[PDB]
Amino acid sequence: MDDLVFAGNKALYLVLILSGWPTIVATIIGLLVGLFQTVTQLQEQTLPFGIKLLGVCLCLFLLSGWYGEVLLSYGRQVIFLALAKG
Amino acid sequence: MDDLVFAGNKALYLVLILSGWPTIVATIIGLLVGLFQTVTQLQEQTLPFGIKLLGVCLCLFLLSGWYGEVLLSYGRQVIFLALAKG
Amino acid sequence: MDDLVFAGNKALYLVLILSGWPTIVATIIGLLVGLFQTVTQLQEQTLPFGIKLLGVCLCLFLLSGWYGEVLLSYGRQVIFLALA
Amino acid sequence: SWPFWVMHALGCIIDNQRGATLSSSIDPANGIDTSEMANFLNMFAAVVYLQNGGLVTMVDVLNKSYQLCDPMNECTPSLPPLLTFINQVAQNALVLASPVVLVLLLSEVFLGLLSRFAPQMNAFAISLTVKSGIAVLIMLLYFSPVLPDNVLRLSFQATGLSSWFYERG
Amino acid sequence: MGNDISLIALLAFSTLLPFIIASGTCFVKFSIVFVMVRNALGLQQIPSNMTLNGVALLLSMFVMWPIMHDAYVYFEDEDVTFNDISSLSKHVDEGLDGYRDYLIKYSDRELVQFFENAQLKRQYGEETETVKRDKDEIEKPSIFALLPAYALSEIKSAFKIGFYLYLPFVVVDLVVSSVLLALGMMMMSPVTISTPIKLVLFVALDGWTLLSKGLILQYMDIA
Amino acid sequence: MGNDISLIALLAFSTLLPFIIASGTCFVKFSIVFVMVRNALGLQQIPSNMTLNGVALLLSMFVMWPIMHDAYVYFEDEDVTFNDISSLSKHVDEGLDGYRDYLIKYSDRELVQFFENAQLKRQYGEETETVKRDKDEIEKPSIFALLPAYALSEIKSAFKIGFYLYLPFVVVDLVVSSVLLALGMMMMSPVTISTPIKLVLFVALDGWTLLSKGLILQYMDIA
Amino acid sequence: MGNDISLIALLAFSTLLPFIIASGTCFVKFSIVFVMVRNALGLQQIPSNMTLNGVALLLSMFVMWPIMHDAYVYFEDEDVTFNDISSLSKHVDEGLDGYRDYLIKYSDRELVQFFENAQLKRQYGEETETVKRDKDEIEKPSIFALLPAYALSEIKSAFKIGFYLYLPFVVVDLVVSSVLLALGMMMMSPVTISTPIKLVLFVALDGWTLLSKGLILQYMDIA
Amino acid sequence: ALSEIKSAFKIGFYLYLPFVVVDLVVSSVLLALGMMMMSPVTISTPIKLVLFVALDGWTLLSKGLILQYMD
Ligand SMILES: CCCCCCCCCCCC[N+](C)(C)[O-]
Ligand SMILES: CCCCCCCCCCCC[N+](C)(C)[O-]
Ligand SMILES: CCCCCCCCCCCC[N+](C)(C)[O-]
Ligand SMILES: CCCCCCCCCCCC[N+](C)(C)[O-]
Ligand SMILES: CCCCCCCCCCCC[N+](C)(C)[O-]
Ligand SMILES: CCCCCCCCCCCC[N+](C)(C)[O-]
Ligand SMILES: CCCCCCCCCCCC[N+](C)(C)[O-]
Repeated sequence: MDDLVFAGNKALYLVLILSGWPTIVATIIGLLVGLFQTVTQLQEQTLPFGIKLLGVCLCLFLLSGWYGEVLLSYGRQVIFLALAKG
Repeated sequence: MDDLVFAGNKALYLVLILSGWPTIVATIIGLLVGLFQTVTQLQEQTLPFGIKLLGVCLCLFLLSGWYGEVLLSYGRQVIFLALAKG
Repeated sequence: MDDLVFAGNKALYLVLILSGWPTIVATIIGLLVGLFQTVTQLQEQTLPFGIKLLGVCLCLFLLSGWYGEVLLSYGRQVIFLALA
Repeated sequence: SWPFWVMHALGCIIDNQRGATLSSSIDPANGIDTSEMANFLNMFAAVVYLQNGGLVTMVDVLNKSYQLCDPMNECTPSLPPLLTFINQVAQNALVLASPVVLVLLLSEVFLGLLSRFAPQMNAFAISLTVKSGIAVLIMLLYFSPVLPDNVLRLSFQATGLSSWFYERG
Repeated sequence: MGNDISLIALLAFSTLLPFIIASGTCFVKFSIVFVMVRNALGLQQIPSNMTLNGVALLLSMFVMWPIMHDAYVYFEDEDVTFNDISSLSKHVDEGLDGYRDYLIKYSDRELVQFFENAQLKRQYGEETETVKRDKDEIEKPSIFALLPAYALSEIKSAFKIGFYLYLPFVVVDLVVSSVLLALGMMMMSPVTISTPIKLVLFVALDGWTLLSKGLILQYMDIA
Repeated sequence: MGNDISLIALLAFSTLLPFIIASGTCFVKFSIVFVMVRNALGLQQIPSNMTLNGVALLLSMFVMWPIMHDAYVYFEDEDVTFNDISSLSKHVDEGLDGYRDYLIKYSDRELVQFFENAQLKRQYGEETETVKRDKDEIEKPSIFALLPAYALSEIKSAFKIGFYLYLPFVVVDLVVSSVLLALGMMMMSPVTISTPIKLVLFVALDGWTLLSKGLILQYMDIA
Repeated sequence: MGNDISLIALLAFSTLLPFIIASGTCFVKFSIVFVMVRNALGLQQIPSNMTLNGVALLLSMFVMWPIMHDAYVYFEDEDVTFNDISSLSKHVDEGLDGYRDYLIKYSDRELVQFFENAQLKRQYGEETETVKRDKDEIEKPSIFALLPAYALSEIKSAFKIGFYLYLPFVVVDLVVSSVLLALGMMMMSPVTISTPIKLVLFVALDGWTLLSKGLILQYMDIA
Repeated sequence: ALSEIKSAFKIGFYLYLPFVVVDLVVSSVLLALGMMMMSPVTISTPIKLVLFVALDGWTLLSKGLILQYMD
C-alpha cells in the first residue's frame, strides 16, 4: 500500500520538477517584453512568441541530460517495487 | 548513445531555424508598421496584418527550395542510421 | 519535377491574390474613417467595424463570380497534371 | 462503479481548467472521452480499492443480491432513488474538485487586476504558462487524503441493497 | 419440440431487438435530451456517456417492459382455436395492438397517412381515397408505416425541449460579459469564469433530478 | 427447390444482397443526406448513426418494394418450359427490365456509354467504330455498366442537396457575430448563441417532415 | 475434371484470390484514391467504406477481365498431351506471360532484380558488380519477385495523386481564414463556413466523373 | 482466477507512471508556448518508445514474472 501511495506521489513530484524551469523562463520573458512595450509604446504581439521560442529551446538543450537520468532511475525503481516481492 | 543524441538534438535545432525566419520577418514588419502609426498618430487594426501576409508569402517564395534540401537530407540520414546495423 | 514545383508555387500565388482585395478594401475604409475622426473630432471604437463589414460584404458580392472561375481553372489543371 | 466515476470527473474538471482541451481521446474499450489526468486518477483509485480488498465486497454484494431478491420473484430496481443518482454523482465530484477551481480563479483575476497598470501585458497568455504548475502544486498537497476518501466513504456496501431494490412479485 | 417456425421467429426477433429499441422506443428521446443539456453546460465528458446511456436505458424499460410482457401473456393462452390462415393472421395481428396503440398515441396522423398511401399508390390507377371508410384504416395503420413516423416525431420533440433549456445559460453568459466590461477588467476570457458558475448553479438546483422527473411524467405516473 | 442451379443462384443473390443495397439503391442518397443535416446543425453525437441509418433503410424499403414484388411474381409463373439457351436467356433478361429501367432514369447517359465502350474486347488498332439503334442503346445498356454510373451520380446529387441545406445556417452564423461586434462584446464565442438559434429555426421550419416527404416524392408518385 | 492434381491446384487458387486482388491489381490504387478524396473534403463518416470499395472493385473488374479471359481460353484447350515434365512445365509457364507482362509493365526493374538476387543465396546475398549487363531480364523474372515490386510501385503512385488532389481545398481554407481576419471576427472557426464551399466546388468540377475516367484511361484507351 | 487478475492489474499499474509523466510534461511545455492546436500524442509517442527501449523493459519484466513462481 504505502509503496503505491509513495510511487503515485513521486509521479506528480517529478512532473512538477521537470516542467518547472521552462514555464519559469516563459513567464519572465512574458513579463519583461510586456513591460518594455509599455515603456516604449509599441503594440506588437508576436514579439513575445518570437523571443520565448528561443528561450524555451535553449533550456531544453541545457537540461537534455538530467531529464534522461531522472526518468531512467524512476523507471528502474518502480519496476523493482512492482516485481520484487517475496 | 551518440546516434540517438545526434538525431534528437538535430531535430530541435532544425525546428528552431526553419521556424525562425518567417517569425523574424513578421516581427520586424510588425514593429515598423506599429511605429509609423505612432509618428502619424493614425490608427487601424488591419494595416499590419495586410502587410505581414505579403511579407511571409515572399519569405516562403524565396527560401522554400532550401527547406526541401534540408528536409531531404535529414530524411535520408535518419533512415540510414536506423538500418545502419545491417 | 517541374509540374509539382509549378503546382506548389501557383497555390501560394492564388492565396495571395484571392485574399488580397478584401484586405485592401478593409484597409482603405478603416484608414479613411480614421482620418475623418481627427477632424470634427469624436472618438468611437466601433465605426471601423460597422463600415468595414459593408465594405467586405459588397466586395465579395461583386467579385464572387470571378473567384469560382479561377478556382475551377486551377482544379482542372491539377487533376490533369496528376492523372496524366 | 460509483467511486471511479467521481475520480474520473475530478480529473476532467482539472484538465479543463488548466487549458489542455485538445489532449483527450475516446477510449475504445468503453467509448468515453479520456483526458490525461482523468486516466491517471482513474487507475490510482482502482489500485487502492483492490489493495483494500474491495474485491471481496464485490462478490459479497452479488451473493446478497440473490438472497435478498430472487429472479423468480420479479425483483426490480426502485424508481424514486434511481432518479437522484446522476445528481449525487455530480455533487460529489464538484464538492471534491472545488479547492482547485477556486485558487485558479483567484490567480486569473489577480493577473487581470495587475494588467491595469501595464495594458500591453498579455495577462491571458501569462496565465497559460502558470496555471498548469499551480494545479499540480496544489493537488500534490491535498493528495494523501485521496487514499482514505475513496476507499471507504464512496465504496458501495451490501447494506444498501435494501433501499435500491425490492420485489414486485 | 414445439413448432419449428415459432422457433425461428424467436431467434430472429432476439437479434433485431437492439435496433428496435434504438429506433422505436422512448430511448430515442431520453438519450438525446441528456446529451444536449450536457453540451449546454459547456463541459463535455461530465457525466460520461456511459452514465447517461445507462440511465436512459433503465428508464426506457419501465415504459416498455409491461407492453412486451402483456403480449407474451396474450399468446400463452390455451383456450384459442383456429381454422384457417386468415383466422390465425387476425389473432396474431390482434396480439400486437398493445404496441400499435403506443405508437399511434405518440406520432403524427398525417405523416402516418402519407406513408400508408406511399406503400400502395405506385400501384394505383385512381385518385379516390374514400373507397374505404376510415373506421378500419384509422385503427389499422401498419407498423412499418408507424415506425419512421414515430422516430421523426420523437426527435423533433427532443429539440423542442432542449431549446428552452439553453436560454438561461445564454443569459448567464451575457451577464458575465457585461460585468467584465463594466469593470473594465477587459482582457480575461469570460468562459473560464462562467463555466464554473453554470455547473455550480445547475447542480445546486438538482437540475438532473427535475429533468428526470419531467421526462418520465410524460409516460407514467410514478406513484 | 427446382433446378439445382437455380437454387445456387438464389442463395448467391441473397448472400450479396447488402452490398447491392449499399451500392445500387436510394439508400445511398438518404444515408448521406441525414448525416449532412446533423453536421449542418453542428451536433457531433445526436442522433446516433444507428437511428439515422434505421430511418433511411425504412424509407428506402417503400421505394424499392414494388420492383421486388413485380420481379418475384414474374418468376413464380409456370407458363413455359424452355427449348434452348437463347430462349431461356432472353426469358431471364426480360425479367430484369424493371430494375434496368429504374437505373436508367438516374444514371447519366454519357458516363453509361463510356463504360459500355470500356467492356468491349480490345483490338490492336483502336477498336472498329459503331453506332447502334435505340432498342439496345437507349433501351438496353448492360447492367454491369449501369451500376457504377448510378452510384457515382447518386453521390453527386447528394452533395448538391447538402450544399443548399447549409446556406441558411451560414447566414445565421454571420449575422450573430456581426451583432455581437456591434455590441462590443468582442471576446465572447458566438457558438454559444448561434447553436440554439439554428435549432429553433429547424424546428419551426419542421425540416424533418419536409425532407422525408420530398425525398420520397422524387421517386414515388402520390395523389 | 480429368486430373485430381489439376483440381487441387484450381481450388487452391480459388481460395487465395482475395489476397491476390488486394496485393497485385489496380484495386490497390483505386481503393486508396477515393478515401483520400473523402479526407480532403473533410468528411468523417460518408460515403461508407463499403460503398467506395464497391465502386473501386467494379472499376478494377473492367481493367483486369481481358487477362483472366485470355488465360482461361488458353488453358481450356486439351489440344496437346504431354510427353514429359519439361513439356508440361513449359506449357504452364508460357500461360502466365499475359499476367507477367502486366506486372513487368508497371513495377520498377531495380527492385525486381534486387529481390531475385536475394532469394537465391548468391555470393552471400549482396555483392558488388563491376560490369552492367542486361540479359533480357524481362522474361527471366519470377512472379514471386514481381509481386512486391508492383505493390510498392503503385502505393507510391496513389500518394502522389492524393497530394495533387489536396491543393485546391487548402487554398479555400486559407482564403476563408484570411477574410475572417480582415473582418476582425477572430473568434470564429472557419470550418463552419469553408465546408459548403468545398462541396459546391467539387460538385461544379464534377470530380467523380473526371477522376474515374482518368483512372481507367491510365490502363486502357477508348474513343 | 480473481487473485491472478488482481495481481496482474497491480503490476500493470506501476508501469504506467513514467509514461504518464512524459505526457503531462509535453502538454505543459506546449501550453507554455501557446501552441494550443497541437495534438500532443504526435510528439509524445516516440518519446515513450525510446524510453521503453532504453529501459529494456521486456528483459526485466520477463525475468521478474518467472522469478515470482520459483525460488
Ligand atoms: C515544442 C517542444 C516540446 C518538447 C517537449 C519534450 C521536451 C524534451 C525533449 C527531449 C530532450 C531535449 N532534447 C534537446 C534532446 O531534445
Ligand atoms: C519528456 C521527458 C524528457 C525527455 C527524455 C525522455 C527519456 C529519453 C530516454 C533517455 C535515455 C538516456 N540515455 C541516452 C542516457 O540513455
Ligand atoms: C522535436 C521535439 C521532439 C524531439 C524528441 C527527441 C527525443 C530525444 C530522446 C533522447 C533524449 C536524451 N538524450 C539526449 C540523452 O538522449
Ligand atoms: C498554400 C500552402 C501550400 C503549402 C504546401 C505546398 C506544397 C509543398 C511545396 C512543394 C514544393 C517544394 N519545393 C519548393 C522544395 O519544391
Ligand atoms: C500560410 C501558408 C503556410 C504554409 C507553411 C509551409 C511553408 C513551406 C512549404 C510550402 C512552400 C511553398 N512554396 C514556396 C514552394 O511555394
Ligand atoms: C471567399 C468567399 C467566396 C468564395 C466563392 C468560391 C466559390 C467556389 C465555387 C464556384 C462555383 C461556380 N459555380 C458553379 C457557381 O458557377
Ligand atoms: C427495469 C426493467 C426490468 C424490470 C421491469 C420493470 C417493469 C415496470 C414495473 C413498474 C411498476 C411501477 N409501479 C409500481 C408504479 O407500478
